[PDB]
Amino acid sequence: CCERVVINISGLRFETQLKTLAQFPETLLGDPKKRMRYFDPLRNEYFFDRNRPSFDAILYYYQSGGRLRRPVNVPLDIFSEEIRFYELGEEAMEMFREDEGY
Amino acid sequence: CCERVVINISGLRFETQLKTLAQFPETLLGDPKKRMRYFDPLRNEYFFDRNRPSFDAILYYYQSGGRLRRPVNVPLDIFSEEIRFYELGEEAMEMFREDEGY
Amino acid sequence: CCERVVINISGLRFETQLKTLAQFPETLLGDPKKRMRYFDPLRNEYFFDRNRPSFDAILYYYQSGGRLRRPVNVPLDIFSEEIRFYELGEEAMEMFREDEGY
Amino acid sequence: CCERVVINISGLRFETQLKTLAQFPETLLGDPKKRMRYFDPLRNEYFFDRNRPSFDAILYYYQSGGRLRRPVNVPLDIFSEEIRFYELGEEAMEMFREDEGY
Amino acid sequence: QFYRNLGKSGLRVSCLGLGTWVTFGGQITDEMAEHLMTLAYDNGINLFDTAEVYAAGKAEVVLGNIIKKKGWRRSSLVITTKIFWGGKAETERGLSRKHIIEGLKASLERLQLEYVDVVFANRPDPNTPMEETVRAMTHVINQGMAMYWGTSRWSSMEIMEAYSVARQFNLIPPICEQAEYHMFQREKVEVQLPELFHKIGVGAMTWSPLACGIVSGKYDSGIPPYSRASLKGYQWLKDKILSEEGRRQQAKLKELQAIAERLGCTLPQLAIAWCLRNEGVSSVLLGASNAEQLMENIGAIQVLPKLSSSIVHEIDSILGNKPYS
Amino acid sequence: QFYRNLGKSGLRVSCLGLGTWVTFGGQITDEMAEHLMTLAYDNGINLFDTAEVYAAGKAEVVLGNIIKKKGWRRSSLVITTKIFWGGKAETERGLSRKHIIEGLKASLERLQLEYVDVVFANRPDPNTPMEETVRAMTHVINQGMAMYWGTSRWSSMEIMEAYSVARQFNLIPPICEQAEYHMFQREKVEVQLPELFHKIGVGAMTWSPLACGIVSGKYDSGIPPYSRASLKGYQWLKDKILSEEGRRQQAKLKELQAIAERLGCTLPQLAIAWCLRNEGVSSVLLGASNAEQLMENIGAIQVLPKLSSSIVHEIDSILGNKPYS
Amino acid sequence: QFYRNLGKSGLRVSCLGLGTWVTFGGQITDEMAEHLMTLAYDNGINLFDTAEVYAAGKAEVVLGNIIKKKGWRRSSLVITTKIFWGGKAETERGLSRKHIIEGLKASLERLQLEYVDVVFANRPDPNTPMEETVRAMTHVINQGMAMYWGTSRWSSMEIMEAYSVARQFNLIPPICEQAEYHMFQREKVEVQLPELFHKIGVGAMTWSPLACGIVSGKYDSGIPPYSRASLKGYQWLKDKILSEEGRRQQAKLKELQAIAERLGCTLPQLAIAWCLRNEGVSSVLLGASNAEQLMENIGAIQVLPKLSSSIVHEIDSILGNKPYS
Amino acid sequence: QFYRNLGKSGLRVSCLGLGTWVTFGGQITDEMAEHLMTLAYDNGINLFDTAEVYAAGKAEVVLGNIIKKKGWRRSSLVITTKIFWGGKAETERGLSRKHIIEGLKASLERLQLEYVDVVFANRPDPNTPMEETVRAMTHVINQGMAMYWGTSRWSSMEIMEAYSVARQFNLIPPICEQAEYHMFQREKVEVQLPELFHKIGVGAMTWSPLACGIVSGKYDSGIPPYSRASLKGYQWLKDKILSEEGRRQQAKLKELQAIAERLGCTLPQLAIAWCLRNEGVSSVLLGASNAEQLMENIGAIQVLPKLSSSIVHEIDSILGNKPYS
Ligand SMILES: NC(=O)c1ccc[n+]([C@@H]2O[C@H](COP(=O)([O-])OP(=O)(O)OC[C@H]3O[C@@H](n4cnc5c(N)ncnc54)[C@H](OP(=O)(O)O)[C@@H]3O)[C@@H](O)[C@H]2O)c1
Ligand SMILES: NC(=O)c1ccc[n+]([C@@H]2O[C@H](COP(=O)([O-])OP(=O)(O)OC[C@H]3O[C@@H](n4cnc5c(N)ncnc54)[C@H](OP(=O)(O)O)[C@@H]3O)[C@@H](O)[C@H]2O)c1
Ligand SMILES: NC(=O)c1ccc[n+]([C@@H]2O[C@H](COP(=O)([O-])OP(=O)(O)OC[C@H]3O[C@@H](n4cnc5c(N)ncnc54)[C@H](OP(=O)(O)O)[C@@H]3O)[C@@H](O)[C@H]2O)c1
Ligand SMILES: NC(=O)c1ccc[n+]([C@@H]2O[C@H](COP(=O)([O-])OP(=O)(O)OC[C@H]3O[C@@H](n4cnc5c(N)ncnc54)[C@H](OP(=O)(O)O)[C@@H]3O)[C@@H](O)[C@H]2O)c1
Repeated sequence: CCERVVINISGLRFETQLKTLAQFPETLLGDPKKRMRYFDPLRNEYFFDRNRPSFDAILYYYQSGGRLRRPVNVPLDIFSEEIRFYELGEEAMEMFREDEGY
Repeated sequence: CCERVVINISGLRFETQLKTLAQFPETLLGDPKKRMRYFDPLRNEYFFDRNRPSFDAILYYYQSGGRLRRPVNVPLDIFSEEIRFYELGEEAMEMFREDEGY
Repeated sequence: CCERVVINISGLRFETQLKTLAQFPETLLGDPKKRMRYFDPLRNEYFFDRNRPSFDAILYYYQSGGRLRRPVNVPLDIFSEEIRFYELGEEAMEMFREDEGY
Repeated sequence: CCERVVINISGLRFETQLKTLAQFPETLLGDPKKRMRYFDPLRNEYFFDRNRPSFDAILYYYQSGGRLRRPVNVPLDIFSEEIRFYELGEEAMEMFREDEGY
Repeated sequence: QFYRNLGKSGLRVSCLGLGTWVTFGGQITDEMAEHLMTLAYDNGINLFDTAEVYAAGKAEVVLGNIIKKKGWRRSSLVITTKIFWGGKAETERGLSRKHIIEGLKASLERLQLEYVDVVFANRPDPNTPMEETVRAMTHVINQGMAMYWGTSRWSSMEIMEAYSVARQFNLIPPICEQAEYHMFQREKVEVQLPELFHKIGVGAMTWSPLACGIVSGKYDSGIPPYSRASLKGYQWLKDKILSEEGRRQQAKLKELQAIAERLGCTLPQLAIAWCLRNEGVSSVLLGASNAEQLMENIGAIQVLPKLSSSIVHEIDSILGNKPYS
Repeated sequence: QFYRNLGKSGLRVSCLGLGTWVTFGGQITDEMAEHLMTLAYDNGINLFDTAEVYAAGKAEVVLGNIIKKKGWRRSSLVITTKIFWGGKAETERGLSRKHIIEGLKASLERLQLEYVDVVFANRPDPNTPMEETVRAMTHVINQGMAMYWGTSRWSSMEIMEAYSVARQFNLIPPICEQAEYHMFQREKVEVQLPELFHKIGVGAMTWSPLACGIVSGKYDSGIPPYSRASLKGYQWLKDKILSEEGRRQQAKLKELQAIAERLGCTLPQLAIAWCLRNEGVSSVLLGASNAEQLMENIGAIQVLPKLSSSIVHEIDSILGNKPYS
Repeated sequence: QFYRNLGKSGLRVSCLGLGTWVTFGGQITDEMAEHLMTLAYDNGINLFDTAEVYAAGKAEVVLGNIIKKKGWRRSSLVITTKIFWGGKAETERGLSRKHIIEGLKASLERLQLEYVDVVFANRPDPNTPMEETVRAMTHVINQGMAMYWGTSRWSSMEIMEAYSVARQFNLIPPICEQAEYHMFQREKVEVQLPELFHKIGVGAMTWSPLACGIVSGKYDSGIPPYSRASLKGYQWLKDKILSEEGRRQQAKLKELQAIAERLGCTLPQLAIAWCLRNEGVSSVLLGASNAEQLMENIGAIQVLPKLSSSIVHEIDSILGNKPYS
Repeated sequence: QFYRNLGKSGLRVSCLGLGTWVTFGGQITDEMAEHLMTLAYDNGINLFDTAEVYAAGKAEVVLGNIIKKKGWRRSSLVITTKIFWGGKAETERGLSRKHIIEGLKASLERLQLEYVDVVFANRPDPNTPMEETVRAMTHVINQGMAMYWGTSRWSSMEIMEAYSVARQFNLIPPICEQAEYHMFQREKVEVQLPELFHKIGVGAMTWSPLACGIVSGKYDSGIPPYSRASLKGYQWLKDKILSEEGRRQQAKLKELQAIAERLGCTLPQLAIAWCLRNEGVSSVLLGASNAEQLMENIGAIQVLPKLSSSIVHEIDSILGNKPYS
């Protein structure tokens, strides 16, 4: 709820409440056992050495509640390998490709 | 005037003077009673767990004095639900749609 | 030279060496008497409550040595009112409009 | 291995693991003797007073393992002078121009 | 509940405090000063406010000898002090780093204490940066000379500036605010202070609930002998009562005699329980010159359940000075 | 190995600790208290836990006279204390900055020590910000009154809140956690605590391994004389044993008599080595009223190699209370 | 106004200060040193500058015995010291952490003080990082050995470097700057210093307003006996006066005799009120060897209303050395 | 330049230091220990390295009585200590916050010093976080027990980890590094340490330049009596000399006799000036058991201009162990 989780994507910091990420319990950011290995205890943050412009669409997936879409500057090969890492499911991947038309 | 207000939009920090936000007293960022519930006392900032690229056009609405326009990477369904949150009025919404053509 | 100057554009921080800004002594960022009124002594930085995406093209004007160009997401009315503030001259404004075609 | 290298590109932070940059030992960010002259010891970071949007494509070259591509807002004259600085080779430059079509 | 927090802080103070302004070290004797604190400490008051400017430092000496004589635990008391005026020299005034460290070290030798709890900046200093004040207040807390710090008579922009510097430099923000609040002074504690409390967590410790004795109603027949208006050097209080704005206030206090008669209370008990009627005011600093006045004013806690919403509406029609936000 | 780290910290404590609750300064004499610590310190125990609330502060006095007289190096001991209740005054309770600094300075004069190692917040304080607690705990560490600090009985959300304030303000995070862990209290140390240990590095120093003497099995024939349930002011323990939920637990302990007979051990030695069977629990605070009990409970270290996986599966079928994640 | 702030800081100093260089502990006796400070302190001067290098540390001893003998309040004085030279050993020079902490502690035992107000770095140290100097200056302020710190003879780039380390590491920036400023040395305080004052808030405390006695005009007929140029080890001042660049300066001082005759003043009073004519200079460190010189130089405050814009234009045509920005 | 900085720090140390390992408090008497330090301090050596593990703490006692007897200024000396081992207890080892604060406070009572210049972590601690070590080393510097801190035998990843914690938490980074460097141990100081010097500013204070006396050449005819290899408990040095890898080294030292004969020097003077031939090594810790050895080894500064580039090329062909980057 009130607790805010700082997620650091290669030096870019995103801060969101814990009850936003816990809306989707089977993803990598929703399951605390999965994201436990990315925690930086000296900085109190989750560090992902991953693609930087992909994560704003991954973050707004949790905030809007399931409305993800590809950013305009991120290609389809890069962004589809980010949905598989962040584990947004076999279900929200099919809604992604139909919007895409693939 | 001199006082600067730090507004944190999901980890992205925007700093502006207080006399910029107080130019428009009926919005969410202009009325101190409305934005009181978003204040983070420990960090001395206003935290909004909202859309990140929408707020640069919302911030430049206050700086330019009423000239808002949609960013090129933010769709019309996302950005119109941000003008309703930040409470920019029924008056600056109609000037937005005419530029838009809606 | 070695000294670095932190310029804060509405919460976005740009750090550059002092011998980069001092390459152009008649602009607002090159003349120390002009930029004296924007200095924040408690944070050791220059704070400009101005447009945010315009300044990356203004910063790379000093780094490249005179090669400025408009960013793709910043319109011509917004970006031309930033060249007049940062005082890049009557000479580098004419090289801007010819590239533009104005 | 777990050590993280913070790279500062004109005020924009780009934290990365050391075993990511050490994947390519002949570049400027892979050879510790080459990047030694850019280290800021008071801040524990590498400071480059260079172009800002070019480096996200340079950073994702090391993370993906050799897949670089030009960002959409960075022109071909600006971005090609960044590959020569970061010393990504005569070999990954030829793979860049063929994708480009040059 | 009689004990309440001071702001958002963990410091539990009583809802009535005792102040050493004028009466201690000045007006009344050392033996009566020993008797008033024993009467206050046995009624549950733990808040004892003094300053270095009071009686040229003699008010802290009287307070200091009572805690040693009575053998009170320092843990059970909340001793607060105020630091702005140290003496005649130019370096002995203000909120500079030199005077906050010297003036508090000088007050801790008159009080004979190892620490005070809340040190107050007694008024704002325009000739000092706010960084220097907040660093010097943080310094005397980390040295252990004080636990908390607060501000007295600082506008809410100066309190919000002080708070901002403490978050910038990882210093200690103030917890408290002393503001004048009685029936004839309502603008700061009802408008400005409430906003601060919900935002950053600063409470109010309001002083002079009877307006130096005016709202007690004793001055309706002129100036009685042996009251504060007849003391030496207090012509500003006699000019305040006898002026035409001060003669009008006594015409309102006779209208408040009827409301205090409808309750069981008196007019000093009404004027104190009116100050405690909100959750924003964290304490009230009394003033008492004898044992009948202090026993009367501690009886104002019983009047606080008697104030309904309707009596608060009735008093504000008599006062006619309710502030607008 | 008998010595193990406390959390991720460098503080090496023994796997069995001795507590001064009830016995020291209360139940047993000063001469038996001198004999139990010499028996514990000669068996390798360096962890000696006390509090200021125990015996109205008399338990720290007994511990304090034992370390002075024996002449035990302070370097070889790990002395821990707990600070929540100081006395009757309203300012003498809680985790405010006033009470953490005063209550630890008051405990260091009864213990006659220059510093304790770990100061514990004995319970959480809802009337205090977490910034004020973490700044006051950092203050007494930087003054040198304590080396480490921990929390007792805090929800893992309160521990994670106190951790995030220490990283925000560059303060010192807690290293430890005291939680009740025996065969009849498993929810916090097996579910909540393990998550904290791998994330931020907080270990558990579990207290009451025999549930105030219940799991020793002595209460199966009623209430024996001169045990803790028959002491004055401990009716809450007699109501716990004689109730129908407490009579059911004694029916489980007779089933544990057969498992303790299959090993060489007894039932107190089984109930302690069961608490040390995981890597998350960093220590166990014993309680002992005489020299036969303490010699028995230190014999539970050698029973810890005897516990296989199968006996752990066998006890949990008898207990029937294994928590689910 | 006679008292003015030191930079932007809250430290209120007088516009004339007294320095212990040469005269104290060296040239003049201890009894005359007691008489000059009583004459200065009774005229409102609170600024008394010394150093550890002066008279091999004997100048701080003389100053130290006067404050104890006169019984002056430490609160009313502003004592400043300089710490760059300690002795013959290699570890006794520089601005290292060893010498700042070690050096200041040695000066506080000769001055017999608990603290000085402003400790100055007497010259820059190329063999030390600026982090080590700013951390060591912050250390002696947080220990309470000093209130403020400043720098002497530092290039405005070195002052701006020391400022940017203090904001980086949350340390304490310097408040002051001692720079030589008389009629024949104008480049730093009129060009470099003003920029610093409006940017970061560093004031100037200028020393040698009479250029070691040259601008007093006493050296026009050669070298008078019992002046500073005839003292032992001051051949550098005799070589400065008698050289052809120094003989030209005396030809300008005869032209300044006519301007000092048009006013009521003398030439030392003119040369001091010329240094105070701007708002950037926060103080002027006098030097006086007897009571007639000090009474003369404190009479330069009266000449400061007499300087109009036109006399400032007239002197600068005689001097012919106005710097260009 | 006899005096050189220690890393980038402002601490000026001499190029030769005196160590108290084995000799002081062990091998040689207290009267010879007084004579060696007077011979060293009169030749300009200010660096005197000791540890708490040496002679079970008796080596610091001997050093402590010499500084009090000779009346040396503490300002002129650089005293360094090492804190890894304190005794037999489990809490008396490691780099925990408990042992760094206790072990340095225990060493300052044997040395009879107020403070020490550099405190050295004598070896790395795998059972302690680096945050706890850097916070405890920062703590004893801010309390004034030490000025600087360094590390001993820490790999360059552990030094770079300790540096990145100090910038993260605004702590104090180490300035120094003690690494073994002689003709038969070259890998750390020529490859790993030079990289760290130019990056973060850590210098090397190399110990054992003669490899516990091997490179002096005295062991070529077996084991001479009254040397270190024949002392009690030093069988590891006799096993090192008499082994087949240690017999091969003596065959190289006879080839170095010809190079030491071409210069005026001896083989101990050659083996020390070879260690000072680079700018990375900031000091060399000697060892001396009598006054002829120490007078011989201080004569190695004169041999340092005699080493050209060609003799450095000639020795490395004899040694045959030059590391590759
Ligand atoms: N700037 C600041 O922070 C500040 C400034 C002023 C005061 N304070 C604090 O507030 C306290 C003073 O409040 P105050 O004394 O000024 O106003 P009160 O309203 O606190 O004044 C009480 C005085 O008025 C008279 N009085 C009180 N109760 C009475 C009763 N029931 N019947 C008849 N007379 C009564 C008393 O006798 P007399 O009429 O004979 O005197 C008494 O001396 C001080 O102790 C001080 O610590 C703070
Ligand atoms: N909030 C907190 O942090 C907290 C709260 C409570 C305790 N603690 C710590 O934990 C310690 C107490 O643990 P505890 O004493 O409550 O439970 P135990 O389970 O530690 O209780 C031991 C007590 O039960 C009886 N007993 C122990 N071993 C026995 C044996 N082998 N045979 C027969 N009887 C035996 C003893 O004699 P009797 O039956 O005659 O008494 C003894 O007094 C204290 O020292 C305290 O420091 C911490
Ligand atoms: N690096 C630094 O920070 C630094 C360096 C130097 C000085 N200072 C400070 O500045 C102070 C010294 O200033 P200063 O003494 O060098 O130059 P002044 O210009 O301050 O020198 C005054 C000296 O010149 C002569 N003099 C002064 N007034 C006179 C008058 N009205 N008539 C005739 N002779 C007069 C005096 O007698 P005599 O001619 O007989 O001597 C006196 O000893 C020191 O106290 C020191 O604290 C600081
Ligand atoms: N971990 C650490 O940080 C660490 C570890 C060890 C030492 N250290 C420091 O380094 C110092 C020790 O260096 P070291 O003593 O081990 O190696 P050296 O190379 O410093 O050893 C000198 C010893 O070898 C012999 N020797 C020296 N010069 C000689 C000469 N000219 N001719 C003949 N023999 C000579 C001496 O007599 P003998 O042969 O009769 O003994 C002497 O006792 C200690 O004082 C200690 O403080 C630090």
